[PDB]
Amino acid sequence: QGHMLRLSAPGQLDDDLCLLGDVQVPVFLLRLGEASWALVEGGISRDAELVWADLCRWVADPSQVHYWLITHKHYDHCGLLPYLCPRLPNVQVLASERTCQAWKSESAVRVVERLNRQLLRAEQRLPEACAWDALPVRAVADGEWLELGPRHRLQVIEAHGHSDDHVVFYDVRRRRLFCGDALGEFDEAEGVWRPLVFDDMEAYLESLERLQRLPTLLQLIPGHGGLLRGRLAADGAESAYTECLRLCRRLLWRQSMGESLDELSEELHRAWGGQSVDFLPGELHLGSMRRMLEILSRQALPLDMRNDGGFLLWWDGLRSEMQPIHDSQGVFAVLEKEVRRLGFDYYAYGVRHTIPFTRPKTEVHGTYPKAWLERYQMQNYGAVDPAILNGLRSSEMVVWSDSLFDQSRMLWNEARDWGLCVGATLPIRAPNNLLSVLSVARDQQNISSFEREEIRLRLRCMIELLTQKLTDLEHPMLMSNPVCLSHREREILQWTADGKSSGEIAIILSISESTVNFHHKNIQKKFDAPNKTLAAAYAAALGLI
Amino acid sequence: MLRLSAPGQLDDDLCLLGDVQVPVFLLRLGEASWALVEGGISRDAELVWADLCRWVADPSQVHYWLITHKHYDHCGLLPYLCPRLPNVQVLASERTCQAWKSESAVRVVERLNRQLLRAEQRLPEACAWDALPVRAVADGEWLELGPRHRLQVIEAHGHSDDHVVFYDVRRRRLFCGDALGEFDEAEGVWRPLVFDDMEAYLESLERLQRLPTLLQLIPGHGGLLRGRLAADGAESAYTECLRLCRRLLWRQSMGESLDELSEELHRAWGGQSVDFLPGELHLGSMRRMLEILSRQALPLDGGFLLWWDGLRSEMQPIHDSQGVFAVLEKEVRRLGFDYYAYGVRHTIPFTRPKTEVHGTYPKAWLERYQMQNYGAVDPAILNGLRSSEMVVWSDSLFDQSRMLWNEARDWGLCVGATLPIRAPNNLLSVLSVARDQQNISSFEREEIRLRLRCMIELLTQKLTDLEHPMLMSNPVCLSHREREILQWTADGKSSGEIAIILSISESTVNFHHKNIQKKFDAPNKTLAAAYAAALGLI
Ligand SMILES: O=C(CCCOc1cccc(Br)c1)N[C@H]1CCSC1=O
Ligand SMILES: O=C(CCCOc1cccc(Br)c1)N[C@H]1CCSC1=O
Ligand SMILES: [Fe+3]
Ligand SMILES: [Fe+3]
Ligand SMILES: [Fe+3]
Ligand SMILES: [Fe+3]
Repeated sequence: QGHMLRLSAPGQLDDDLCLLGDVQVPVFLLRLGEASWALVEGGISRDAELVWADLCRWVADPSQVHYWLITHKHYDHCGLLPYLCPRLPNVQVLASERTCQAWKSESAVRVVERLNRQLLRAEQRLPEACAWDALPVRAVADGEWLELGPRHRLQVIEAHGHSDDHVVFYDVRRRRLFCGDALGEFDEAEGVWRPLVFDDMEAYLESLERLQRLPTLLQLIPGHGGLLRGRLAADGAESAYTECLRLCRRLLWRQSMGESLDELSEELHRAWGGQSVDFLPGELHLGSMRRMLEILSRQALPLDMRNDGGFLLWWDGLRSEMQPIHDSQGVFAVLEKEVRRLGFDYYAYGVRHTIPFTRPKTEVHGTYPKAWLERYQMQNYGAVDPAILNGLRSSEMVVWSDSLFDQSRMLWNEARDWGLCVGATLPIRAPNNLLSVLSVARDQQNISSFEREEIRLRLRCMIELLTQKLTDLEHPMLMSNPVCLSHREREILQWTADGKSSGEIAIILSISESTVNFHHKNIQKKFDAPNKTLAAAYAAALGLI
Repeated sequence: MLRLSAPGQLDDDLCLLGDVQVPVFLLRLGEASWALVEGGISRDAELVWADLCRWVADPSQVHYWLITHKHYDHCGLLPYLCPRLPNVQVLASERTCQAWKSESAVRVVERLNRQLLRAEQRLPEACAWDALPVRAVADGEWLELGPRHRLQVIEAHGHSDDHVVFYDVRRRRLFCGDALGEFDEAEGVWRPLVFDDMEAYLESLERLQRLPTLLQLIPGHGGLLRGRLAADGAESAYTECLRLCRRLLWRQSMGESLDELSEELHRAWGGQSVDFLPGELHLGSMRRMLEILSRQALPLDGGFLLWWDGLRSEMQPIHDSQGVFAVLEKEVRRLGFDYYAYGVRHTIPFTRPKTEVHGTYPKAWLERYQMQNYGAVDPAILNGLRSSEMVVWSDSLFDQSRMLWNEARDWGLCVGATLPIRAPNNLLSVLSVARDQQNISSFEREEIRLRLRCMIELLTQKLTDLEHPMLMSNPVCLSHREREILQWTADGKSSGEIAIILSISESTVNFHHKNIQKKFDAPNKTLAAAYAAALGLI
């Protein structure tokens, strides 16, 4: 440990972690147990004999290395594999499907080897290498839990943007993130991030957005520059997002004055290239500056779908995404997409009708575990569910909390058993006396106050738009009871619900009492009602009069 | 172009006078009424004056002069051009007016302004600093400058302990002085200018992010910004200030002195302000800002959301309804409208449903409205019975009730909108906003719609929490037994079936029916059931 904020020296960094080789292109070593080890980041080819040396100072046996984690495919994060895997018999390489496929293409591996060979020292000779498609690889998927060791459980997270394959690794026990290049190149002289967007900007920014939601970080480890800790590593993701949008503002401003991509590429190179001269030929750095300046000019918002440039932008984008939809399932799909973008796992949408007064129908549709739907409806938990009933009394969102469920212990216990441990519920009353409710749920993160206030707005807008579209599509869940009254029957009922008898209506409307009672009979027939009272009460409850 | 930076007209009501580096802004309030903004530097006195005589036929028509803060580069012209504007009121923050009474502050200003003359110019006649025709303004004060110029004052301490900014709500135009910083003409980003307090600087930028989306942003240096640059101005300035904070903290964690980064910043920034700032004061101000930042920066080991947080914080502590309505007025005028209304439509009597209203239209039109019971057949209110979408006022909407629309137009209520919401007790509450001369432009429409939705939600919540009478409904209370009996009767059950299900006698049940009727002043069971359903009681 130290009082420093950046640890950037070969050797030990934490009670389970070591930096091997050159701090510029480090390889990280994890002690999963007494005789079990793992590696992280693949570094560059030319360090093969350096890295090896350092490794043998900590590990008594290379056969005890069982796993090697690789963020992405670029030549500077997989160059050591072909040379050191022939020495690590028990190792599995772990990479994203795209990465494992990239190692099978002759073209990509040829690029990798050309760039890695450009990096040898004076009269350097390379030790024997094995085929790229001969590596002992096992592909991983987004969200997969890697049970490396008893105290090393790491989650895979897709972080496309930097490249079309990039992934990062979250050690949740120590709140430690291996982020590779997805945040960029850390400026060692200023303390800010240098964006590295080399495939897609929307995906880059959406990835940084999804990463801002992780628990507060204590340790942040990019592919270059060592390990960051404290505040520097806690607000890392937000800081990378900020610096990317700052470069966007710079580029767009310069282009509004008439500058070319190459011009700002040369300007940026002048002030940045100096850091990566040891492992990156200057011309590839300039070309990457030009490439990223290409993408930014393509996808950045000018200065005049759902995304990044302010809230109103997300609002209009959501609306525009929902206009062409003529199929309800797609409506629900878009809603799900935005719910996940908020940071939750499941959601639900419920409608509470006002009748029958003894047992008011409460219909539900969502994406909770189907078995929970079976149990919920089977035991009709939906009658006195606090999340829905709060809407009868308040227009505020209700964040799920033990105190709120004091009256309904069984429901809360069973929902907790199904993973629905954290969530929130917003209510809104449609203009037809209906109680519509929108709930969101996740597994392990409690709603922080700030995110609570954020949610309230985003969910309000989503549910407000959703009910509108479902009314335009006449969904069966909302259709309640399709009853249309004629103008005459409606005003007859308007009088009757005010207490008038057949005779008084006959007088007032200037028609006969027989006509009025026949109208009453028709009205009854529509409501499937046995008398006038049920018709009047349901019509009042349904807003028809 | 995206940045307008040339002397002369900038908009149909605005002109830039003098040097774009230290500009002075001119507003045409009317045919023979004008106003100024920014006090510039002394040495431009004869330049600016020239340009002024190109636009104003008579110098007596200049009636107001607005001053952001006391720095020498925003008040230097006053002693020299106020002697030429007989009818002008200077408008400034109290601290500024006090600074003008202290001999020391005026001496600093005078020395720094003298440093900037050319070896040729002679000084034109000048008046004393404590003799100026000054009028103090207050944070939030409404300045009814002109028929189409209603500007609000906003306190923006931080850059200096007195800084204030001015917001034209009609044009969504903000004069911000230096509270956001010095706009980088070569890069398009903000350079922080923190010369008094960092917390106040950042809180000022926060309060400014809460304004409606900006179309025109006018700092003390560099001209007028439009488009995206003006929308996220406050957000970007906030961000760049925190970026400088982290740069400083990192360098200090490596063992650098402030002098090092101060000289760096001078080398890379001072060139912009060489014409109006002696280089050594630029280095010293960089050092001052880096000192303040090093003092207050946190050690180590989106505008809409801000508006929302601010409104809530403003409306929770209030426990008296009149103040609630007052806050509503504040935000409505801040958006750019003149009057508002809040209405409640009860569901009964079904033939003559009570429609109560509270707002700020001319009392005579309310007399007229109720006199002709316009609340029954007002289309803006009736749209809420079938839709939760906002309604922009339009002839098609009012084709059905032409008389009401014609008379409302006669009173100036020519442009407006109305939002509907359903309180949790089956009441239809609606919120309207209105002005006279400007049509609702497309982008501001959706921004408005959203803000109105939020405001009315919180309003109905708070007034229910305050137990207002207009929301109060017919006071009838039932117990579980009689309530459940009514739940059964409203489901179509007869007296006998109810008695069977509840395990009591039928005489008991019909006597219960009488109980229920007595409260509603109802003649039979049907009226009771319908009113109970309409009131949400069963
Ligand atoms: O969100 C709601 C109201 C609607 C429930 O929607 C559901 C319930 C089960 C299956 C499905 Br699909 C949707 N209630 C919360 C309370 C805590 S658990 C829960 O469902
Ligand atoms: O805003 C409403 C509803 C009426 C509420 O306004 C009023 C009416 C009387 C006194 C007061 Br205060 C406010 N209607 C619109 C329709 C077009 S003009 C108009 O006022
Ligand atoms: Fe990379
Ligand atoms: Fe890299
Ligand atoms: Fe200033
Ligand atoms: Fe200034």
